Amino acid sequence: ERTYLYRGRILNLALEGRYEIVEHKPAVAVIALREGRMLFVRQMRPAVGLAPLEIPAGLIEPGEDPLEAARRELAEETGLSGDLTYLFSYFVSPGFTDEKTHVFLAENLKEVEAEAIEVVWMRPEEALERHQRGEVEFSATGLVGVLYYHAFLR
Amino acid sequence: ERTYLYRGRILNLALEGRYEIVEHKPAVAVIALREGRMLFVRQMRPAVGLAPLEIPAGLIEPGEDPLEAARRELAEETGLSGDLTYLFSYFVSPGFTDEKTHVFLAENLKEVEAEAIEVVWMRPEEALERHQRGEVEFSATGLVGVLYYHAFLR
Ligand SMILES: Nc1ncnc2c1ncn2[C@@H]1O[C@H](COP(=O)(O)OP(=O)(O)OC[C@H]2O[C@H](O)[C@H](O)[C@@H]2O)[C@@H](O)[C@H]1O
Ligand SMILES: Nc1ncnc2c1ncn2[C@@H]1O[C@H](COP(=O)(O)OP(=O)(O)OC[C@H]2O[C@H](O)[C@H](O)[C@@H]2O)[C@@H](O)[C@H]1O
Ligand SMILES: [Mn+2]
Ligand SMILES: [Mn+2]
Ligand SMILES: [Mn+2]
Ligand SMILES: [Mn+2]
Ligand SMILES: [Mn+2]
Ligand SMILES: [Mn+2]
Repeated sequence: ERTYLYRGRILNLALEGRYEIVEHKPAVAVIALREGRMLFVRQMRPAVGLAPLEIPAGLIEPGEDPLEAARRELAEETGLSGDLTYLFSYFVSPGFTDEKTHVFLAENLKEVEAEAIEVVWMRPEEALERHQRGEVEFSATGLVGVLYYHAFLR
Repeated sequence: ERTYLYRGRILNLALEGRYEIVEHKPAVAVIALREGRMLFVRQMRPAVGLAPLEIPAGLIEPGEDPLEAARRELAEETGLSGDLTYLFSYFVSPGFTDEKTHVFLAENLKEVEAEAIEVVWMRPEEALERHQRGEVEFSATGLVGVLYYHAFLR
């Protein structure tokens, strides 16, 4: 039995006994490689006061399934379309939120269109090095993309 | 300028203009391999209504730095100590929360002590297969541990 303290736009805050719980829409993220570069994005994120290295990601909207949301986000954030394959999912922080992320691979990317989101094509090796030297922060989606590449796409 | 709607035990809920922001303590997570098995844990997580596959993880407490928190969580959750090396960090979901996770590798594990947390030693290959067949869910920390192993520890 949850008690609702706040019903919002992209989250609700509930109490369930002693537990503080944030309900949040599910998300998608897209891993894409082209000529050895991974498709990252950056945007100011007010929650953290900086722009971490992410991969294209967004919330699933009403009526959409994860594959469709992934296609949409890739197009809206980067202007690209590709052949998408479902990889895996994860709960971002299941000690307090139900947000679940569905991760896809995109291949055979094509431009389907030519601004608050910066497109950052970068070799994953370089993303990991910049992070190890303190020069960029990762989101979970950016780190998952870099680790997935090193595991399976070299 | 944040406006606070809720100040809690492990989170605060704020508004910053149009943005809904969850402040949350930073976390640590520990990747550990022994005889080809990774050290996972599972526990009921009320936010998601199930027990996802995680790696040992916890919140940093007052006075602690990430390395110390990692040592503590490994001992409290699994009874083990090891030689810990910092790997990388990530923001769990920077579109709404500032929660940051610092991830460590543990080697040369030793038992330093002999219950709501289940210790699940499992080959990472098997964790990934069970997930692909729908049999277990991942937290971000569990997925990061599996991908890191496949990238760097085989
Ligand atoms: N939602 C909650 N609200 C209230 N208190 C809680 C909650 N969850 C647990 N506690 C209490 O707080 C203590 C927290 O136990 P520790 O081991 O340091 O942290 P962790 O494993 O939960 O979280 C580690 C990360 O893993 C996951 O991704 C999380 O989302 C974090 O990102 C518990 O013993 C409870 O008393
Ligand atoms: N904190 C917020 N509160 C209010 N509205 C917001 C917030 N953040 C953005 N919006 C609005 O909501 C729209 C969201 O844009 P989309 O691309 O679908 O999602 P994403 O990229 O933000 O989140 C995707 C994941 O990546 C990160 O890990 C996140 O935490 C998620 O887990 C924005 O255009 C804003 O209008
Ligand atoms: Mn987005
Ligand atoms: Mn978007
Ligand atoms: Mn742009
Ligand atoms: Mn824990
Ligand atoms: Mn603990
Ligand atoms: Mn136990």
